[PDB]
Amino acid sequence: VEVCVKAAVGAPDILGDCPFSQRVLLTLEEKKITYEMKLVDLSNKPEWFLKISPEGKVPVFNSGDGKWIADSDVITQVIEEKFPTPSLVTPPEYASVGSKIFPSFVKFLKSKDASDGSEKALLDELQALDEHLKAHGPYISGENVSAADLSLGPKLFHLQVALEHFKGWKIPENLTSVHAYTKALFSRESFVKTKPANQYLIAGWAPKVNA
Repeated sequence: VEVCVKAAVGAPDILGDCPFSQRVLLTLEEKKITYEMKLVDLSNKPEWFLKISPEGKVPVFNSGDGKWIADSDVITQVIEEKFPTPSLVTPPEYASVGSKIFPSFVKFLKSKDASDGSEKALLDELQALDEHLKAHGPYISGENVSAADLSLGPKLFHLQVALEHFKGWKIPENLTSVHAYTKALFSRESFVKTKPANQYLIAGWAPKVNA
């Protein structure tokens, strides 16, 4: 088992901040699968990587056969089929939970005009996630962590770190179910082992925020 993930911006021999690559890693960590992690510097991609990912995209996964798979959605489904135990299956009904939070965070983060509706749109998506988590918590599905949490968790981590750093913005205390969820998700062994260091997540966003 092998996976190519994004290396840290300015530190090519260190794990980077790709939220989709972290979703793959969280899945491998929760399922206790032995895997080789291959770090890819996206600013200076090597030859071995360009051969297996010609579009130059990460994550890219290998199950055992030399067949490299792209798209973290296909990758996590491939892992679930080949390694069904322990279960990470999220019921299809809760698949879309918190999906609009990440692009709304990115839109608000990149915003330089406070008079636009980017702060409100993001608050609405977070209010809707708190509603789901109050009715179906602590996680997206039951009391147990599932696939959808490993997709959303990293996206929420970027939201937390980047919005605190660049705008001094935090998720309101009003959303208790969201806070309980991030506190539980981020403190999990798998998350502690695969999260980028604050420094590297900021170095990842900095040129995008300033552009």
